[PDB]
Amino acid sequence: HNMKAFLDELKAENIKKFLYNFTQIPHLAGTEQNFQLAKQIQSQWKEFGLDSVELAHYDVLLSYPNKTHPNYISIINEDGNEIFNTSLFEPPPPGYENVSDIVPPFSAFSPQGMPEGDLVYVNYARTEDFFKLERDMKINCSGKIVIARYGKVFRGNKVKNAQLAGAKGVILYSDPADYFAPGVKSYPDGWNLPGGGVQRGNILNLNGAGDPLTPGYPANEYAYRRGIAEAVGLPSIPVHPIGYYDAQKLLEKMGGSAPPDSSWRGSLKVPYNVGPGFTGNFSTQKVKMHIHSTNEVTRIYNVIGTLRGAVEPDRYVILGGHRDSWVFGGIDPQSGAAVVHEIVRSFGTLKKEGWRPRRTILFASWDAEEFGLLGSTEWAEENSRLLQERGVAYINADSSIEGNYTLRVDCTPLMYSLVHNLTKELKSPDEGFEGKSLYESWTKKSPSPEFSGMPRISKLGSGNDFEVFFQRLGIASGRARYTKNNKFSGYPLYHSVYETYELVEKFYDPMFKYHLTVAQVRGGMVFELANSIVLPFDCRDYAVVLRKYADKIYSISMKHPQEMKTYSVSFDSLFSAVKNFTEIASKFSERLQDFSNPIVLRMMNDQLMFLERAFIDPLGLPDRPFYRHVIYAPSSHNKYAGESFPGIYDALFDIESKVDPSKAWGEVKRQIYVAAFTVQAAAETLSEVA
Amino acid sequence: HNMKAFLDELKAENIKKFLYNFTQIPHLAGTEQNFQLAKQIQSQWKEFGLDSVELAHYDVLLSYPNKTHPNYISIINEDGNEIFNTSLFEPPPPGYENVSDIVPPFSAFSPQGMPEGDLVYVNYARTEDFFKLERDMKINCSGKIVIARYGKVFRGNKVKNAQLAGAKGVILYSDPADYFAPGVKSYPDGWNLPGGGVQRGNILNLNGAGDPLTPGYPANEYAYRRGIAEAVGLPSIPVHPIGYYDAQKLLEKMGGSAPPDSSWRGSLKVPYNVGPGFTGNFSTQKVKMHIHSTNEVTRIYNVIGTLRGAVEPDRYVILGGHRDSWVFGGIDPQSGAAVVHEIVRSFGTLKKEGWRPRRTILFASWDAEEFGLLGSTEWAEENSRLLQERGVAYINADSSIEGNYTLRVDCTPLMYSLVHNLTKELKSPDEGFEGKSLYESWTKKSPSPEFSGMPRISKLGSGNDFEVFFQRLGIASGRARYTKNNKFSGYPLYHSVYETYELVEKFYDPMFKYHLTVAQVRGGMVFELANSIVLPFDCRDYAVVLRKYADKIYSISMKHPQEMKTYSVSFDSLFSAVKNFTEIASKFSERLQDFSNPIVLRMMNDQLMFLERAFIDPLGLPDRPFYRHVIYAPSSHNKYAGESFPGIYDALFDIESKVDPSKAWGEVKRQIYVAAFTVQAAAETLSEVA
Ligand SMILES: *[C@@H]1O[C@H](CO)[C@@H](O[C@@H]2O[C@H](CO)[C@@H](O[C@@H]3O[C@H](CO)[C@@H](O)[C@H](O[C@H]4O[C@H](CO)[C@@H](O)[C@H](O)[C@@H]4O)[C@@H]3O)[C@H](O)[C@H]2NC(C)=O)[C@H](O)[C@H]1NC(C)=O
Ligand SMILES: *[C@@H]1O[C@H](CO)[C@@H](O[C@@H]2O[C@H](CO)[C@@H](O[C@@H]3O[C@H](CO)[C@@H](O)[C@H](O[C@H]4O[C@H](CO)[C@@H](O)[C@H](O)[C@@H]4O)[C@@H]3O)[C@H](O)[C@H]2NC(C)=O)[C@H](O)[C@H]1NC(C)=O
Ligand SMILES: *[C@@H]1O[C@H](CO)[C@@H](O[C@@H]2O[C@H](CO)[C@@H](O)[C@H](O)[C@H]2NC(C)=O)[C@H](O)[C@H]1NC(C)=O
Ligand SMILES: *[C@@H]1O[C@H](CO)[C@@H](O[C@@H]2O[C@H](CO)[C@@H](O)[C@H](O)[C@H]2NC(C)=O)[C@H](O)[C@H]1NC(C)=O
Ligand SMILES: *[C@@H]1O[C@H](CO)[C@@H](O[C@@H]2O[C@H](CO)[C@@H](O)[C@H](O)[C@H]2NC(C)=O)[C@H](O)[C@H]1NC(C)=O
Ligand SMILES: *[C@@H]1O[C@H](CO)[C@@H](O[C@@H]2O[C@H](CO)[C@@H](O)[C@H](O)[C@H]2NC(C)=O)[C@H](O)[C@H]1NC(C)=O
Ligand SMILES: *[C@@H]1O[C@H](CO)[C@@H](O[C@@H]2O[C@H](CO)[C@@H](O)[C@H](O)[C@H]2NC(C)=O)[C@H](O)[C@H]1NC(C)=O
Ligand SMILES: *[C@@H]1O[C@H](CO)[C@@H](O[C@@H]2O[C@H](CO)[C@@H](O)[C@H](O)[C@H]2NC(C)=O)[C@H](O)[C@H]1NC(C)=O
Ligand SMILES: *[C@@H]1O[C@H](CO)[C@@H](O)[C@H](O)[C@H]1NC(C)=O
Ligand SMILES: *[C@@H]1O[C@H](CO)[C@@H](O)[C@H](O)[C@H]1NC(C)=O
Ligand SMILES: *[C@@H]1O[C@H](CO)[C@@H](O)[C@H](O)[C@H]1NC(C)=O
Ligand SMILES: *[C@@H]1O[C@H](CO)[C@@H](O)[C@H](O)[C@H]1NC(C)=O
Ligand SMILES: *[C@@H]1O[C@H](CO)[C@@H](O)[C@H](O)[C@H]1NC(C)=O
Ligand SMILES: *[C@@H]1O[C@H](CO)[C@@H](O)[C@H](O)[C@H]1NC(C)=O
Ligand SMILES: O=C(O)CC[C@H](CP(=O)(O)O)C(=O)O
Ligand SMILES: O=C(O)CC[C@H](CP(=O)(O)O)C(=O)O
Ligand SMILES: [Ca+2]
Ligand SMILES: [Ca+2]
Ligand SMILES: [Cl-]
Ligand SMILES: [Cl-]
Ligand SMILES: [Zn+2]
Ligand SMILES: [Zn+2]
Ligand SMILES: [Zn+2]
Ligand SMILES: [Zn+2]
Repeated sequence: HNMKAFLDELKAENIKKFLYNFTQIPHLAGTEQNFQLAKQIQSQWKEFGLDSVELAHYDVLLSYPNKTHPNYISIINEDGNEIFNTSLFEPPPPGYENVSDIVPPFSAFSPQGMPEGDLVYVNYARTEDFFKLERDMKINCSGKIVIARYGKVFRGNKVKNAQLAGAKGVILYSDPADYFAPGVKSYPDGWNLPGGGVQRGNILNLNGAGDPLTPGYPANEYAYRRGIAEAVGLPSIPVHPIGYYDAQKLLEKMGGSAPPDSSWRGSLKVPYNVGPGFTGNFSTQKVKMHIHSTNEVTRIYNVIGTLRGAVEPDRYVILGGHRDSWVFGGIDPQSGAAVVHEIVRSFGTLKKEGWRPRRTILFASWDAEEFGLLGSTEWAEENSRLLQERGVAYINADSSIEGNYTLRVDCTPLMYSLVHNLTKELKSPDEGFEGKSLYESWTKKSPSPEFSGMPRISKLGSGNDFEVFFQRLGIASGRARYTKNNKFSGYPLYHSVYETYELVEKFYDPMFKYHLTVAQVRGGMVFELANSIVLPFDCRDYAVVLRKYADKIYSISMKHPQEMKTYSVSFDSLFSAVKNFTEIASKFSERLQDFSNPIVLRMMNDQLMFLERAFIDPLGLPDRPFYRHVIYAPSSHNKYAGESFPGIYDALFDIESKVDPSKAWGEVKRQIYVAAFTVQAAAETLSEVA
Repeated sequence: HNMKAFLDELKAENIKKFLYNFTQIPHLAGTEQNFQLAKQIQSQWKEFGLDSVELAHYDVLLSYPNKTHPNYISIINEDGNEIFNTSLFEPPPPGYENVSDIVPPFSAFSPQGMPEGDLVYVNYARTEDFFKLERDMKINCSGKIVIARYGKVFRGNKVKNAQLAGAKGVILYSDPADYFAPGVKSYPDGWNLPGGGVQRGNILNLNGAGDPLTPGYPANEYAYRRGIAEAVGLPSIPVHPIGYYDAQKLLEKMGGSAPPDSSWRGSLKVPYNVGPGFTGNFSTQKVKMHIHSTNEVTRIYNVIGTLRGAVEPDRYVILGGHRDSWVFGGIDPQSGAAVVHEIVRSFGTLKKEGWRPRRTILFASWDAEEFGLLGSTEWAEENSRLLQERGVAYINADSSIEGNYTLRVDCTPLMYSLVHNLTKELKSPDEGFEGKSLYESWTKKSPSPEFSGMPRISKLGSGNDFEVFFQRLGIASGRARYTKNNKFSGYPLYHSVYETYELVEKFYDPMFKYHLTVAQVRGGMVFELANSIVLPFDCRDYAVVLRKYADKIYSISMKHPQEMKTYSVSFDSLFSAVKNFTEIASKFSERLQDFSNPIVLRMMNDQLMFLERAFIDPLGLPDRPFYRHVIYAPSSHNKYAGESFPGIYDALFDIESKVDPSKAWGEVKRQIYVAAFTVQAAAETLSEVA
């Protein structure tokens, strides 16, 4: 009963069976079908061997189209005739066409409205696209309808950016440049997005809050709710997504200025003129949106399974991923959920033979992840005192595949050594690496930009259920999946009705060998975290990255040498703290090596568990109280991306444009002090205790 | 080497020697004399046997009079002649008269100014005194100078109340009604306040922030400081304290309305007319203040001694009290500091014989307590991550005596059983209880209002160095001292130049037997907390008080039955949570009794240590982010008093006067939900862990 026993028990054939079982009907959050699947998983996890399996339910704000009053966009002529209408539904894939309850494309949490106006094209609607338009091209978006292509950043960041530019509506569309790979056919005959395909998705800006109505507290039976006008994160302008057939019709008539450069041109046979409005002949036509979706408080259900630890039952290692999908969820999330189900089955097989892990393992099937990480966040709000005093680590398990090229890992530096060591022990599933390790294929295909013979491991931001555990509570977190060779844009059929079981079985992973490889990485990590006598964290790896992040933020500031002189902006404290951390971590690692004494063992493992916790500031980041980690936060310009020393980064961002430089540079210095203090305080938790 | 060995080593004669040694010269915070005493204590604690003894220094905002431009108040006639001036210094006591560096009476952190105007007399300047004046007597304080007597509430609350009433200055004075006990002589021939005596003290409203310039972060070498205009807690109007000879001169000419009732009359031979202004003949005379004190960033020094634990060195039991005094500090704080010094000596004697406590004991001599708990708060800000994951308990040690009548204990319910059990083992020092226990004398002289044959134990608010540990960080805290038979007003010579060694030795405790009794209670508590195998906390005692506090807050709300019907205000969730807590605590106590297993032992002791921690809300109380405990906070009307369910209490306070009842009652319901949620979450930390 060791790790090898556990890993050998995992089977590709079982992952395939579960994936098929989870993807026959839609499992939209708050629907009866999704509740039924929750009850099924609860049942099976009990049969598989877990000690306890419970549903934790909450009542949260969700959003749905109006079934009898469809959302659509028109071009309207000078007499108010709607001369072109976008589609009311995606053409269903073969053999489905008669499935009911497929939600039509919509942007969850869009307000209602029927705005009409002239279009402006804003590329990906990134912060820098809006700077280009407004500062360089001197185009004003105020009172316009903006059209933006999906890709590059989280869609909620686009809508926030459009709102602050003064837009009165936003139309999001999938351009073939970003969602149609050359030389591959459209679904059902390949994995590309057809012109009628549309990406669903929420457009909230919650900044970690969870349910819009109950920030800070679980949305239980007696919860006090904010009124809709005070809810967190809701957009103030209507938003709707469309496919590229419809986009072509809206973009083909565009006039005004030419695109400022080629990085603004997608692959449609149109000019990609920025506008505002249509060319001379159509100058009197307008665009009109019709959005009628409603927000409603709805019950959601998480399944929480416990396997009690034999030695340290009050230390929790958590494996979690979501169960709700926009439609069938063939990749997102069921390729992850199927992997979690097979991991639970394997741990339960060991348990039935009398084994128990050293620490407690909790398994979670989260609900309403697609509506803003609601299920994981509410549960973590409810259980925050247990998690912050007992939580060892959180390993996420959303989509296992988004390509079939190589491994993609994002995690805390504390898990770098664990990931390197485990992947060296695992077989590569890749063509041309038979008999080689996963570490070898991964390092070859995704080399570290910094180091020779090491793979890339990225930072954690947000955009998945680890967010509350890592950014709010400071629990060491990690994720691993197979990916493509567009990092933040999604695979072509992302959030479309075409993301089905057949997509996966025919085009992504017919032998389920990439799924199996991901189950071995996720399950391998959980097993080591839950069973290793000393926690498998290496504090020296945090010291290395802290120096890199300090160099990088210093370099950004140093683009403004005159201001650093004028305002006496010194990074000396932060480098001093990083030096101290490096020195203390080196000595702690010696003791961890040099130290039969279980209280000594519980003391050193507590120092390792609470090291991530030490990077939490209880006052949070500026205007984002639920992002409390001082080293990492989700980028203010792109929730999906992690940013390092975020409080200093945001103080410096676009600082040359601030009207009161004294005040702006004062705030940079404040954030340097907070960062240096927190690094030093984290270092001190690794000193001898008395 | 048991508790009896420890307690028998403590000697009254040693406490007397230390008290004399600490009270020969003033030890004002930020002065050279106070730094010298810090170095002396550091030296002696090393000689006494501690493992390490360090100075932790910070640079914080302090306040001092201007030596060449004295503060005083005048009555000024219509030509601007100052016809009466208050005193520039207190007449020094016998044998001192030539001591230098006695700071004259002033209100620390008063702004500078020379306001002149008509006087209004506002009794104790409590919230209810201002309601009486403004609502019932229809007197307007706007643009007036207010005169208030000390007593009943913290002086900073008086100044806040005067500021919000629109006052342009505040004069505080000591009335013989509150500071002259009938039948006792004035100092030097008894313990009463003479007419030239004046009470110093700060008038800040920091709400737990610590140094006004660095809220949230330690005021270390690289700290970023707020500008004075954004500092926390500073009064916006001048303030000055005077004795009752001077007060009589200002009050004797008062006109306008008569006092509304006898509870507004002190013991001076004056009418106690409320004003505004003087009677007809003097109606053209005004009062003029002259305040010239300055705020300045100044270095302060805490001494921190460590006695490393033999079994659990990463669990900290902390005994702390302050060292800075306004003048000689014969009671406040040196009667406490002398007791701490003798406790350290006793623990060091055991240590030199080879003993070590089970857990780590930290001993602290805090600086700048008199200027707003600055030293303890800054240190706790620096070390917050260690304290919140390792802090077992904090026992405070300010003044050991404020009378000689009986024991006065304020603590968390988790320490009630510990205090009852220890005091039953200790000998009473009281006249007529020879051969009886301390428990017996204390229960007889201070009976519980609730229970038969039990002593009174009060709630913790603020006004001393335990505040950051308990209200911000949620570490179980307690305090114990001898007291009089005016609870919040101070003994007569409080903060005056007359509070000397001779005061104590002649009038309070000539045999040092009350000091010895307090050293046995404080030291006894530390010894049990640091040495008991199971932590000596009883969670069932928290369950009992929670029900009492729930009944009480319900009763306040029920004065408004029509509004509770209209707005559907239910306390059902809170009573349900209190019921659950009672049930879970009962079962946890059974397991703690029923459970050789040290990991099981470390698990249960962690549940006990983290139970106080579970009452912390990371979002804090409304507009008071550093008061985070949901069951207790310092009263918003009197920092010295604890308030239970403070978030609900403040939502209900004066609610009949709010202009938007819907909104006001909405906030009561929000606070009930937060309280019920936090009680339930604390209960869940005592459930089986997995
Ligand atoms: C990294 O770790 C090191 C410890 O290994 C730690 O060093 C500490 O640095 C502080 C700040 O530099 C030192 O503070 C000094 O302390 C002495 C007393 O020991 C004071 O006299 C000093 O104050 C004088 O000098 C200042 C600067 O010129 C003046 O501004 C001031 O008015 C005084 O004249 C000063 O406070 C401290 O002694 C060391 N501790 C050591 C060496 O053990 C460093 O701070 C750590 N880095 C971080 C970011 O925490
Ligand atoms: C004190 O401890 C007890 C547990 O011993 C705990 O009881 C829990 O109370 C909640 C709230 O009352 C119960 O929640 C119910 O759960 C069921 C499913 O189990 C739901 O069907 C219920 O919802 C229906 O009914 C509601 C009320 O009429 C409707 O508003 C709703 O729309 C649904 O129709 C409801 O959510 C929960 O089951 C129990 N758990 C038990 C008994 O084990 C209680 O909450 C604790 N107190 C506090 C303050 O936490
Ligand atoms: C997914 O698999 C589950 C579990 O095997 C299936 O649910 C079971 O269906 C059988 C036969 O209809 C019932 O007797 C059981 O009660 C169900 N078990 C449960 C819910 O635990 C389910 O039919 C499969 N779903 C699909 C779409 O194939
Ligand atoms: C776009 O859809 C709109 C709404 O369904 C169509 O306009 C409606 O047409 C019907 C039938 O002619 C009328 O009775 C409604 O009053 C119209 N409603 C409007 C203008 O809001 C429109 O015909 C469609 N356009 C195209 C090109 O198909
Ligand atoms: C990853 O594996 C390496 C190589 O085995 C581990 O480092 C060794 O650990 C042993 C056991 O303490 C030491 O005696 C060796 O000196 C280490 N070798 C080194 C550092 O080169 C490392 O601990 C593993 N990382 C984990 C488990 O997180
Ligand atoms: C308080 O007691 C201390 C310690 O006994 C005295 O300080 C010592 O004084 C002697 C003789 O002057 C010196 O040789 C030592 O170096 C001092 N020891 C220290 C500072 O640790 C101090 O004199 C006493 N103070 C008063 C006012 O009586
Ligand atoms: C109260 O004190 C003030 C200030 O010291 C006294 O007024 C000063 O008196 C001297 C000497 O006569 C003058 O030179 C100053 O110009 C006065 N300054 C003022 C009015 O601000 C005043 O005499 C004192 N009053 C009493 C009753 O002693
Ligand atoms: C205070 O003392 C009482 C009486 O000794 C302690 O309660 C007893 O504890 C023992 C040891 O577990 C039990 O077997 C008895 O049944 C308890 N007696 C009771 C509850 O009446 C109590 O634990 C002490 N409190 C402390 C140390 O916090
Ligand atoms: C959906 O369609 C129409 C819009 O007015 C009507 O049937 C109903 O009010 C709508 N339902 C809502 C608002 O949820
Ligand atoms: C953008 O246009 C709106 C239209 O009225 C106007 O209010 C706003 O000032 C304009 N901003 C700039 C910078 O041109
Ligand atoms: C899976 O791998 C093969 C090998 O390169 C490739 O042809 C296929 O397109 C890949 N699938 C996806 C969806 O990338
Ligand atoms: C103290 O007295 C006078 C007031 O102007 C002058 O000597 C000096 O400025 C003052 N010192 C201060 C402001 O600290
Ligand atoms: C109190 O007096 C001031 C004096 O101008 C005035 O501004 C204020 O409105 C008065 N308030 C009441 C309630 O009388
Ligand atoms: C100390 O105790 C005696 C006995 O009642 C009393 O006379 C004396 O006033 C007390 N001291 C104080 C300061 O209360
Ligand atoms: O709201 C979020 O933070 C992300 C939700 C969801 C994450 P997933 O698509 O499940 O990866 C999305 O990006 O639309
Ligand atoms: O600022 C405070 O919270 C209290 C300081 C001090 C407490 P102490 O007099 O030392 O009891 C006072 O009440 O003036
Ligand atoms: Ca919530
Ligand atoms: Ca501070
Ligand atoms: Cl993932
Ligand atoms: Cl005290
Ligand atoms: Zn997902
Ligand atoms: Zn998704
Ligand atoms: Zn004191
Ligand atoms: Zn004091």
